[PDB]
Amino acid sequence: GAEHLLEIFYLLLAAQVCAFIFKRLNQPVVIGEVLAGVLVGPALLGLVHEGEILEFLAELGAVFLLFMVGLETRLKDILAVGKEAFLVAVLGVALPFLGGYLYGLEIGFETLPALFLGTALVATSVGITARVLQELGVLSRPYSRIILGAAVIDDVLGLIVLACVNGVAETGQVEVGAITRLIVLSVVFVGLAVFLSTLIARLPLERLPVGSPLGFALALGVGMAALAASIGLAPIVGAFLGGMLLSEVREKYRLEEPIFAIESFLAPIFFAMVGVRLELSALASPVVLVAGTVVTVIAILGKVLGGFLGALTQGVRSALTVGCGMAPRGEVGLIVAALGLKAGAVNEEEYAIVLFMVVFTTLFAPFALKPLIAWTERERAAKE
Amino acid sequence: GAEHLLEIFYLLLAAQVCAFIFKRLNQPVVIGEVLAGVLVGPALLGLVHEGEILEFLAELGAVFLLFMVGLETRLKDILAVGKEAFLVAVLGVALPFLGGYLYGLEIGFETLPALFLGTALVATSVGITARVLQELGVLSRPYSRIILGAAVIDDVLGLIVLACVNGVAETGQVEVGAITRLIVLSVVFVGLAVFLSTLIARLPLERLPVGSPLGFALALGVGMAALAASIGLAPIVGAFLGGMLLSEVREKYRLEEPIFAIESFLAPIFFAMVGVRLELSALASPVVLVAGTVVTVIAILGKVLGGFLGALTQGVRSALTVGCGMAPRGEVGLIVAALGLKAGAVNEEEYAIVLFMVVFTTLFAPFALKPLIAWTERERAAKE
Ligand SMILES: CCCCCC/C=C/CCCCCC(=O)OC[C@H](O)CO
Ligand SMILES: CCCCCC/C=C/CCCCCC(=O)OC[C@H](O)CO
Ligand SMILES: CCCCCC/C=C/CCCCCC(=O)OC[C@H](O)CO
Ligand SMILES: CCCCCC/C=C/CCCCCC(=O)OC[C@H](O)CO
Ligand SMILES: CCCCCC/C=C/CCCCCC(=O)OC[C@H](O)CO
Ligand SMILES: CCCCCC/C=C/CCCCCC(=O)OC[C@H](O)CO
Ligand SMILES: CCCCCC/C=C/CCCCCC(=O)OC[C@H](O)CO
Ligand SMILES: CCCCCC/C=C/CCCCCC(=O)OC[C@H](O)CO
Ligand SMILES: CCCCCC/C=C\CCCCCC(=O)OC[C@H](O)CO
Ligand SMILES: CCCCCC/C=C\CCCCCC(=O)OC[C@H](O)CO
Ligand SMILES: CCCCCC/C=C\CCCCCC(=O)OC[C@H](O)CO
Ligand SMILES: CCCCCC/C=C\CCCCCC(=O)OC[C@H](O)CO
Ligand SMILES: CCCCCC/C=C\CCCCCC(=O)OC[C@H](O)CO
Ligand SMILES: CCCCCC/C=C\CCCCCC(=O)OC[C@H](O)CO
Repeated sequence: GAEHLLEIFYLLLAAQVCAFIFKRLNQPVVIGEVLAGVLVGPALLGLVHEGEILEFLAELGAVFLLFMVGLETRLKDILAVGKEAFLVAVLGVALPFLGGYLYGLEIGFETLPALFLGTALVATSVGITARVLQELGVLSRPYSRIILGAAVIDDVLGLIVLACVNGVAETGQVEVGAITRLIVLSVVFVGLAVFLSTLIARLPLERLPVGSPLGFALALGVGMAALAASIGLAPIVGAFLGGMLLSEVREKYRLEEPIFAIESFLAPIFFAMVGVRLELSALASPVVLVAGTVVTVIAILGKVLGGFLGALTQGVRSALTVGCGMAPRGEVGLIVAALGLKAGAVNEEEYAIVLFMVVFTTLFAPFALKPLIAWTERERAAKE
Repeated sequence: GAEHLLEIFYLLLAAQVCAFIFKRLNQPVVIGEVLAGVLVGPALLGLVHEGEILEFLAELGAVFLLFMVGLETRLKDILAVGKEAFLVAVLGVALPFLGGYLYGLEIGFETLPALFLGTALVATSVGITARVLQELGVLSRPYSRIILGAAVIDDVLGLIVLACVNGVAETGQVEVGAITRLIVLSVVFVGLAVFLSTLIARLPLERLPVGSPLGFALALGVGMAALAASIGLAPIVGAFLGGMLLSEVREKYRLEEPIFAIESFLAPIFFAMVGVRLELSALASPVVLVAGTVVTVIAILGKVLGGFLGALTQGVRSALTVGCGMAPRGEVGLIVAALGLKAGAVNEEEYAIVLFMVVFTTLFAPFALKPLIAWTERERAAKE
């Protein structure tokens, strides 16, 4: 009760101050919110700790981030760059996987350990990227729409990979029955959202038995995140689709301001909890810094190349910007590593290498993405 | 993760539909939100269960309800009816306590069991009352301001009583050292809020190192709820004070719409969880319905009389309206009963009698308060 209310106060207070600090320094505001969590968490002040309640609030924040981002995104404008989104997603899976596997072989790993290394680099965690895009007011640009589209397909691809790795870790074989169930559920869910995108215009919510348009919008957004999560997709993918279902009507029922209000409250908790979780090891382990630095470079270059090649139609600046946006990694990578520990294919030093990579690809993305965006925008202006 | 996201969806969905239903029936919308929780909870559909995460979200909703209510309330307008707020609060403690104790003696209870019965009737839980006042747009009226003021003092009085009952249940004696620590912390907290009410005008938040006015407002609101809770006061008392600190500046930094957005999201979860918790016993126990009905009548009449006598300066209609608003009971009553079980002063049938009273005073208040308000407003109009 009171404990958890104090914790939230310390997070919001710290995140408000560090946001102000990073604004005044013209650095990415979202990195301030992460630092805030580091400061109040167990690494230093010890006022906030890992817990179930805070982590669920963190999850709601991410959901309302991408729910808000969906609101500002026409589906049709995603479809306009669908072929690029798709390419960016598949190459962003293949290339980091290949580089990770070949590097594994290079450093004496056996076959299965090498495959696990490669698969741990495959999934994008687009939350911090979407926050930056929103922060800089470029959600409507083509590199932004390619990123968001690629993130959705990358999450389907990520779940396929997760399902296969789960099966191998448990049964030792590829569980195609399980894989296909999840592909089916996924493409049906996504494809059905594209169809339900229509009913929102073709039926006004006067005749709908709800307390308010907003109340309807909130139930829909959370429900879509909920349905995504029950399939095994990330909740932020459902939230994003949920937002896009409502984008059409966002002005009419004045949805942007209240949903942005709620994001303003919870999304800082999301990024602050990233900080709270940061384990400032390994300094004791020496091989973790060498292989972990190289794996991080490979993880980043794989995504940066995927974006570059798949989005090259928009130019080198936009395409590298797309690539950087896909670089941050997250939970799916850690889970794969952990399932690898259960399968005997991964050791604790390999785990820490993946953890190291997850942390620094996450911190990397905003620092590269802010100036890359400015660089892309400068070019647009010079071409008039 | 996914489980809890599904649960929230079911609550919001049900609460949105039942809100619509109670609006179309001209019944209190907040009772719809409670019914919603009953329907989706274990009593029927079983889609939602009691849990830590949901209960903390419920708590945040109540906080943002009273935080919003504070925003619409000038401290000066509370002070204008301070003498009535104070009287209403003390009589609303004394009278239900006396009636409960004398009725206890009447039905064969011993001394200590009788005192515990009386003390269980003492505390107001103003959440559902404040929701109704807000719903009907009468937060500025004098009966509303007396209710809110009386609720704050009633929470201090409630904590005194709780602290004494805690001591008796543990040590068998009145722990005056503990009582006075808490009175000191309480009046200092409240009194200090009245002083900090000034600094908000006398210092603009340009020079403040925060990401945004809203972000500052959110940290302040939660922090005040947090500080209240750490003292042992209800978080909604801190939230209410937090809101009042910002009322002055609500228009200038446009705080009303975003804080209302957040209330719209979480407050329905609060009142829906009330429903989820409802245990539709006792039907098997026959004495619970007879003594529980009488205790509920006594609990209501005690508060209704306290409001009537302490607010009589506003007229019979406003004063009865004040009295009804103070009638709903809650957690402090159940805790007292439970501490009574530990002290040997309370039995399970007495507990169920208190539980019965908590439930029906809570459901009672909106049904009486809506027409009483209309009745008071009709009188104002007829006097012109
Ligand atoms: C229109 C807004 C969307 C509201 C969502 C409605 C609730 C449905 C969820 C039922 C339970 C999970 C659904 C599901 O697809 O299951 C797939 C797993 O593999 C097994 O649970
Ligand atoms: C054609 C219209 C232009 C593109 C769409 C418009 C986007 C609107 C959203 C404003 C968000 C800017 C501030 C922000 O990112 O806040 C992030 C969290 O709330 C935490 O503070
Ligand atoms: C239930 C156990 C904890 C789950 C949280 C997983 C993260 C742990 C490691 C430190 C932070 C790494 C960056 C990161 O995870 O960000 C990804 C976004 O938060 C998706 O939730
Ligand atoms: C949005 C990128 C377009 C910039 C065009 C080329 C160079 C000019 C200035 C860019 C500097 C980065 C923008 C920035 O600081 O973000 C605003 C904080 O989030 C709000 O405090
Ligand atoms: C201006 C907004 C208010 C922010 C609140 C700042 C944080 C302070 C809390 C420290 C721990 C509890 C404080 C306290 O009064 O203790 C009383 C108990 O009896 C013992 O914890
Ligand atoms: C002088 C100004 C008049 C008095 C103060 C104005 C009050 C403004 C708040 C509007 C609230 C009405 C709707 C409502 O109660 O919603 C409750 C939850 O959000 C759940 O839906
Ligand atoms: C931690 C254990 C559960 C705590 C919740 C206490 C309520 C239980 C009984 C059923 C509902 C009675 C009405 C009621 O409690 O409302 C009071 C407002 O919710 C204050 O939180
Ligand atoms: C606010 C009380 C002033 C009423 C004056 C005397 C009689 C006229 C009509 C009162 C009926 C109750 C008001 C009401 O239904 O509330 C509005 C829903 O909350 C919004 O759907
Ligand atoms: C009828 C709606 C029930 C609520 C949940 C949504 C619908 C289906 C739930 C899970 C049933 C199995 C999924 C499926 O269709 O694919 C089966 C694989 O391809 C066999 O390997
Ligand atoms: C490269 C192109 C990518 C396209 C991916 C296509 C995936 C499959 C489509 C799913 C269509 C619905 C199937 C269905 O309703 O149920 C399938 C039975 O029940 C499983 O046994
Ligand atoms: C099947 C058992 C019957 C009991 C209730 C369950 C069935 C459906 C939900 C009732 C919801 C009531 C509001 C409603 O849907 O009507 C709204 C108008 O279209 C607009 O006036
Ligand atoms: C200096 C600020 C520390 C942070 C928390 C706020 C201040 C005081 C914390 C608890 C100290 C005891 C409370 C008190 O002053 O009263 C003592 C009884 O009257 C003795 O029975
Ligand atoms: C009927 C009138 C009601 C007035 C209630 C007055 C309660 C007490 C005032 C508290 C003033 C601050 C005292 C303080 O700072 O510390 C007190 C030492 O440390 C305790 O040993
Ligand atoms: C004591 C150790 C020093 C390290 C930092 C801790 C001390 C204070 C907090 C720093 C907050 C930075 C922003 C700030 O407060 O300045 C805001 C201007 O008044 C407006 O320009």
